[PDB]
Amino acid sequence: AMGSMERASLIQKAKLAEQAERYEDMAAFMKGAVEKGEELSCEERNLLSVAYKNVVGGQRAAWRVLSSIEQKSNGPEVREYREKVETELQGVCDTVLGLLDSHLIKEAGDAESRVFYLKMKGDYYRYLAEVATGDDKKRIIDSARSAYQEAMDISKKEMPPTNPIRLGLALNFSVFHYEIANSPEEAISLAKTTFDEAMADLHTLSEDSYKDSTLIMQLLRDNLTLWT
Amino acid sequence: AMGSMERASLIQKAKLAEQAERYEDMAAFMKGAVEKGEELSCEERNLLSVAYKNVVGGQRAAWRVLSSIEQKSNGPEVREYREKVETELQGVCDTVLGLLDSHLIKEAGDAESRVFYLKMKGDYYRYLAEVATGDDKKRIIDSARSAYQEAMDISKKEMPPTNPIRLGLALNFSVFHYEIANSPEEAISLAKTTFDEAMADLHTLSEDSYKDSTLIMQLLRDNLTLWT
Amino acid sequence: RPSSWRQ
Amino acid sequence: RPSSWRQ
Ligand SMILES: *Cc1ccc(-n2ccnc2-c2ccccc2)cc1O
Ligand SMILES: *Cc1ccc(-n2ccnc2-c2ccccc2)cc1O
Ligand SMILES: *Cc1ccc(-n2ccnc2-c2ccccc2)cc1O
Ligand SMILES: *Cc1ccc(-n2ccnc2-c2ccccc2)cc1O
Ligand SMILES: *Cc1ccc(-n2ccnc2-c2ccccc2)cc1O
Ligand SMILES: *Cc1ccc(-n2ccnc2-c2ccccc2)cc1O
Ligand SMILES: [Mg+2]
Ligand SMILES: [Mg+2]
Repeated sequence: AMGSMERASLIQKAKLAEQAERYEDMAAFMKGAVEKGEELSCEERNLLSVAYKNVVGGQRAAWRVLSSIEQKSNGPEVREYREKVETELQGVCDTVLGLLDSHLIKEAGDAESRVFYLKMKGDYYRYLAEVATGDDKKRIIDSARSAYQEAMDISKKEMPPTNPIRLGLALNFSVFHYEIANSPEEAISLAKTTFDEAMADLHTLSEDSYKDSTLIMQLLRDNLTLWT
Repeated sequence: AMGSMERASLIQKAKLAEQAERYEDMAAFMKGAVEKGEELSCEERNLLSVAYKNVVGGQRAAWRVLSSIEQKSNGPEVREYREKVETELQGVCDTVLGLLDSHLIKEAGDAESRVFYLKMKGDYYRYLAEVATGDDKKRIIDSARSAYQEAMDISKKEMPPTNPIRLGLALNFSVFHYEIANSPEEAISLAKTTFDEAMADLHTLSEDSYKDSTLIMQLLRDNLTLWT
Repeated sequence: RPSSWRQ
Repeated sequence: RPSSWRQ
């Protein structure tokens, strides 16, 4: 859709859409920027992620409302509308997964970009798994697991334990274990080990890096408190 | 778009979309219901109004963010994106105005429905006036004024001074005077007279009707406090 | 801004 | 629900 707009203009419009909380626009602008075929900078990867996370986050919240009504009710309208929302959500996830596969991931060679995209891939398969109920639910779950696992393996080899993307990846993989894979003990173990190894590395950091890392460590702690 | 869905199903889906805060869907469902060609009940008119008010309200908020950035900046991206959002907003207002004109208003014979639709017409012209800057800004303003005025004349003849739609109409016409017509003294006078005449009629009301009326009277008071 | 009608 | 990563 965005083929006639300059890459830099798409990026500037994505930033403006973020300021205006127009996340559907911002996702469309960032999709156009990706389709320009150049690799994304650190800032641009964040813009891409923020846009689609907000879009699918609203879809997930609407799906949960409608699923809650549908389970309480158990005419066809509630099922039909939950299905419509569900199809829209799957379409957004498929779009993001298609961008990662064509061709963000294969061109991402530095640890920071490759772990970022693979965490994205695990997340959007996780959102697919949240609504999956048919023949391929197991394959969807394994696709999320495999993406997260590769990202974990890279982040442990290449990143310090306080690196924000390493922390937030481990956070989301722990949520995957707890909510999707029915493995709460793995979820708890991962959140504990992630927190403790980051805590032991905090002394190496500047004031601003310390703030970035401890913020995500708080989220790990919140989950541990909820789960134990 | 909705021609193949039953009217009752469109209404039920509009209610579900409201619960899910999917207001673009809810507006589309209610537009389909209107295009079925039957008059709308009191509840259905409220569903129509809530949907489009939420849609255009998000557009107005985004337009104000972008207009604020554009005035601060004074490349073409900020202007171009403000124009895109502006065009989308005008399209939503034109759609609502088209529903009122084809054919909600002409079939509305009871005071409650006719004042409801004419207040709607004044509001969506007011939203057009908020972004208007060209040859027709004066005509847009006069179209809002004329709709509000007819609604006022009917509500004064047919409704008690505490009637919620009479109160909220006068509230919005007072905002029209203050923000659009550059007539703050008319705005203040109207809010004062509306409040005082409602206050003198509160003794006639049930507990629940009293709550409905005093809620909107509070909004008139908030504006008076802000304006004086 | 002033308050127009809202729920 | 548990917290996944968010800004
Ligand atoms: C009640 C109902 C019926 C059908 C759909 N639906 C399924 C696939 N496309 C659509 C559609 C959505 C919007 C407008 C026209 C068709 C959705 C739904 O909620
Ligand atoms: C998934 C995700 C996104 C962003 C962060 N994060 C938090 C603080 N800084 C950052 C960051 C900025 C640029 C590039 C990578 C991360 C963490 C996280 O897990
Ligand atoms: C394995 C595990 C589970 C839970 C906690 N936890 C939960 C709530 N508070 C804490 C805690 C607070 C302060 C200091 C240490 C732990 C911790 C933990 O290691
Ligand atoms: C930067 C820019 C340029 C052009 C538009 N625009 C105007 C009319 N239609 C469009 C359009 C929107 C989305 C996709 C393709 C075209 C908007 C805009 O923000
Ligand atoms: C524009 C508008 C919409 C709704 C109300 N309102 C407040 C409390 N009850 C009502 C109402 C319900 C059904 C029909 C008409 C009004 C007031 C108002 O000004
Ligand atoms: C004409 C006019 C202007 C402003 C008020 N007003 C503003 C803030 N508070 C009040 C008020 C509070 C309690 C009782 C009476 C007035 C009132 C007014 O009539
Ligand atoms: Mg590369
Ligand atoms: Mg009639």
